[PDB]
Amino acid sequence: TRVTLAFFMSLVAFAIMLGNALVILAFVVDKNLRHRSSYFFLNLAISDFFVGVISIPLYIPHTLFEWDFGKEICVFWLTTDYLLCTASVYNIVLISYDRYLSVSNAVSYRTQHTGVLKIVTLMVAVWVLAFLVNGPMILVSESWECEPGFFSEWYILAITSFLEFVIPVILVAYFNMNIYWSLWKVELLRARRLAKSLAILLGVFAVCWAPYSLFTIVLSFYSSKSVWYRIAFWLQWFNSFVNPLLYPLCHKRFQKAFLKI
Amino acid sequence: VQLVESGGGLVQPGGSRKLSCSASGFAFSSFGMHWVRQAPEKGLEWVAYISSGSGTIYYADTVKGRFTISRDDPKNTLFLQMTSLRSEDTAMYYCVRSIYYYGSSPFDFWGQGTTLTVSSADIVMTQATSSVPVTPGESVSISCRSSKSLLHSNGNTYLYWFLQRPGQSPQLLIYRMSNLASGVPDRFSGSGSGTAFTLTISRLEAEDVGVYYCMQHLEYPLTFGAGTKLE
Amino acid sequence: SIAQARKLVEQLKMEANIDRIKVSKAAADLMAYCEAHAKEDPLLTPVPASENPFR
Amino acid sequence: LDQLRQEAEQLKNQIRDARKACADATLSQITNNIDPVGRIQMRTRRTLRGHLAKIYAMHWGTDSRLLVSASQDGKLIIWDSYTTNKVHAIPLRSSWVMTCAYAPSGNYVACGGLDNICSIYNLKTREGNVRVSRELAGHTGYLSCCRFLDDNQIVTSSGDTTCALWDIETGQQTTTFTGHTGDVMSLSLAPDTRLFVSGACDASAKLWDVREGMCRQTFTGHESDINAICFFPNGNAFATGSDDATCRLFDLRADQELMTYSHDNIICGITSVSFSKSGRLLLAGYDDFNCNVWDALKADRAGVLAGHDNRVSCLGVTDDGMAVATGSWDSFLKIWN
Amino acid sequence: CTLSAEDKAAVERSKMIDRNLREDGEKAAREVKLLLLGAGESGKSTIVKQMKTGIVETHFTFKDLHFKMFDVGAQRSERKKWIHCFEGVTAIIFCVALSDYDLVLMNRMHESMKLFDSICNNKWFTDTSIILFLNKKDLFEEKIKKSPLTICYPEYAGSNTYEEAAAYIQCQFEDLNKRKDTKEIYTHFTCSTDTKNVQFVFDAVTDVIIKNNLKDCGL
Ligand SMILES: N/C(=N/Cc1ccc(Cl)cc1)SCCCc1c[nH]cn1
Repeated sequence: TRVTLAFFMSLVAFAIMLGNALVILAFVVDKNLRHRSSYFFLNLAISDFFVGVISIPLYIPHTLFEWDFGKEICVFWLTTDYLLCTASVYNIVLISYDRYLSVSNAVSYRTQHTGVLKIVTLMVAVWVLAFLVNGPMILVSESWECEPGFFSEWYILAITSFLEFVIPVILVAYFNMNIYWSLWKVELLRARRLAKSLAILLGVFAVCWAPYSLFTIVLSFYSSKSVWYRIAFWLQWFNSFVNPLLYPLCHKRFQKAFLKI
Repeated sequence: VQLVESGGGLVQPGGSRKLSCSASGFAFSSFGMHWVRQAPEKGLEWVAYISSGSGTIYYADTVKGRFTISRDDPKNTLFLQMTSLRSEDTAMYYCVRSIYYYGSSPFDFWGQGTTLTVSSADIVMTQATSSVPVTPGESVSISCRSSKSLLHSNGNTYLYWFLQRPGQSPQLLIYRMSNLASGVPDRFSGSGSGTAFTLTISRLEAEDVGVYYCMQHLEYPLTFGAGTKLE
Repeated sequence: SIAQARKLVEQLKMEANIDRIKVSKAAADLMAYCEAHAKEDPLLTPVPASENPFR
Repeated sequence: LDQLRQEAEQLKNQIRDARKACADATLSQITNNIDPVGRIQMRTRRTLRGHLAKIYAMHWGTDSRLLVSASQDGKLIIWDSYTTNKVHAIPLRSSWVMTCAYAPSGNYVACGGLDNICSIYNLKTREGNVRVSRELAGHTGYLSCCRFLDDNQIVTSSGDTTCALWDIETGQQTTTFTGHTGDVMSLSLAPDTRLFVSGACDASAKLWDVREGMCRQTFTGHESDINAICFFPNGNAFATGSDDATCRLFDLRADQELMTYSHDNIICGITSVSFSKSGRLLLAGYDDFNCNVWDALKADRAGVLAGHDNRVSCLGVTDDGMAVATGSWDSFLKIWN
Repeated sequence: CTLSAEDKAAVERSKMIDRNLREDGEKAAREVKLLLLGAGESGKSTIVKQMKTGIVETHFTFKDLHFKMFDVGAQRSERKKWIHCFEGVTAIIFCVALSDYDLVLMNRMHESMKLFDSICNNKWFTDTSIILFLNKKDLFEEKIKKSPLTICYPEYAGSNTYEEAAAYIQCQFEDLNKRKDTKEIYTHFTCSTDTKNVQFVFDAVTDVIIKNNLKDCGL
């Protein structure tokens, strides 16, 4: 019985790694893709590449075959998977902010020159924040199954869930609504297509990111685990399969680059 | 085309100096620059090389850590900053020009030089003779020898023939071992085979008297010959 | 228009008096030139790779 | 007017009958005694990058190592085709260029376009840079192409329906060639440098004598306007390409058409043509984004050169016959051997 | 490596040339290019003047944007050999005259409409929007008191008033678009008093920029 499940799990990991390797190859082959948006798409692809290589394989036998691994692997695995998941979300927020400045103020966005250093600064800031929101609060766990120890107090789960899930949803919704209002003022077809696409993006993000945070914070309040917990835990990782399909693949420069190969 | 230097004079043991060169009349920021040295009674010795865009710097073996080379494009000026002097550094210094791309002619214009007086895997080039007496109307040949093959896999051969008349700066006669320079009369030529080369002059005239030199440019450092005298 | 007609007519007169020969003669000459120098055309007979400047 | 037009018709009848009189044999009946060349395959050996907009012309040097190209950036670039280095980059005062040329001694270059002026640049100065020696003005329509004869004589063709021979040092014309009705598209000098040919938008070509100015012969036959032209290696024939997807081979002495190159699968026009030494291969660009190779003697064969992603707008062959270069509307030059 | 020293100097030279080419290519893509078109006696001399042989190019700046506008009226050749090189331009300005609704060359207005139809549906300009200017409205307002529009529009059955005539004419220009899903058409009644013309052109260009950005991101 375990065989087929591990088979499917490995299949998903392979699909993820291929899906992001394609984007990295497309960026590195071509030289005309030195825009800000392409930098940010590269950052997102890099961050979501490693999840399909590291986190899932080590997790396979941890719950299918054998815990002969101890803490020296547990701490590594928890820190890596929390870092990667958080970096992916902040990359999404950054892409949305860039797309907003595209249409809020177009004249000032056409005539700015910076092209190397500030962009690298922004990416490094993304990674620094993505570490600093988890690392210090996960390493200092002392009472810690291979799970973080601060589950023993649910209000630390409340602060961590709030700061990492509530704010990004608000920001994405606000930026997308401002895009719609900027455009709207066969016109009806254009308006409906724009509304549909923005709704799709925001809906997919919120659906993939809400249920595990909510279920964890409500369960740890009093009930200090059924199949529902496992389906929510796996739903967090399913985002990284979808992220390359929406943002890189809807742009047109990247589409031409892909067609050249 | 004009290169004018300054900075020479008398220096006590120790001490330091800064020699400067000023260009006027050409696109200074496209030419690599060299400093070259001549002893009071001896041959010439390469000193320093600075590239275009200030990317590359090369020094001689007996100056590293003592001499520093610098350029400035907005005012077209060259500097050599030199410290910790000794009695073996009394000589004259010349500043020379070069430009590299497919078909160009390095070492074409030489400055006027200035005087400074204080109170190995290299390749060897040997000027076989020392002095030759001749009479106008005849033809002459001079030769010098090398210690290694100068021909390269791409077909080039980096030997240069220079002339120096009495009381003047040198000028380029033959560059890259067979090709004729710009403004030189059509009665000089040169050839040679591996490690042994021969220049030839036909119908010697007046003011064609002085010291001839042969240099190699295969790899750094750059080595000059002993110096031939024709009279 | 009379001048234009005169120019056209005189040009036609000059072009009509032009010496002509058999077309097969031109075909034979093209034959000869194409076959006499074909031993020196590097795009028909591939040159050995050692002496190729473009590998 | 009536009598003059009638006599013109009579003269045209005389010309047509003279042309049809000696047409005894054709190429296809006597070329069946030669083996076909076979499949021809060529590979990209080098690739030259650096232009940003479309590329409109190029020209080989006579040492078969140096190259010049022109694009609508407002840039003229000189390439070393052995190591893909750049020797010179020259900026322009008007970016709507359509032609360039490379002096046979190797000292000068030329350019022009939609501004009615031909500019001539000096490459070997004592100050290290490249400067504009001469500006030739006097046409009223755009320029199509220009070709040096030597250091002091140049030839230009315009959209005025006129060609002109210029003396560079003086700056004034010496002889003007008129007689076309539509725009002149291209010209090609003779190897012995005494005549040339010119094709126009009226679907006709004419042969010009340089030192007197009288048109000697005229040729018709295409269904639409003409786009490219060149000489056979011996200077005794020429080939034309047009906008109706056909190529044609004419001979001067026979004074009529010799042969046609067309296929059913092609519907686009021809943008440039060129020959090879033995005259056994004819290279032609197209709008299908790729180039074809035809066997001149048989006209029933082809090789294909693909790898561009837009219209192939220029191509050329060296003097020693050991390479081919193409440039297209997507900013990349490619070298094949 | 298997190179001499002179060849390494050559390589340095090539890299410097590449750096300069890239800098200039970045610099020359931040400016708005406009192509100017009209008919004979279209009144576009005022359009050229009020906006701050061969081709004639002019430059100006407004609100931190750099405009280059190309006037090509002096070329006297067929446009098929010449028009493809303006393919990448950002917008086309088109000038017409209202006062000439009854003159004869057959009619001025009819040939102006044929020209507009010719360049509004061409395959090189399937994605470029068009700005339209209506000139010399004052003489038109003075002339309508004498001759009705039926002299040129026999099927027109409205008032002989200025507003109805102007709206009518604007409608039979804006009707000619066959690509309403891809490109829009802007119109303006040329005021020859102040600097409203530049403001109109600036707003139209800003809209073109915004919609191009949104189109590119697949949104
Ligand atoms: N940035 C992250 N936030 C989600 C989150 C935030 C707060 C709480 Cl209390 C729980 C979950 S990563 C936490 C691990 C999610 C994961 C990795 N593998 C499978 N599921």
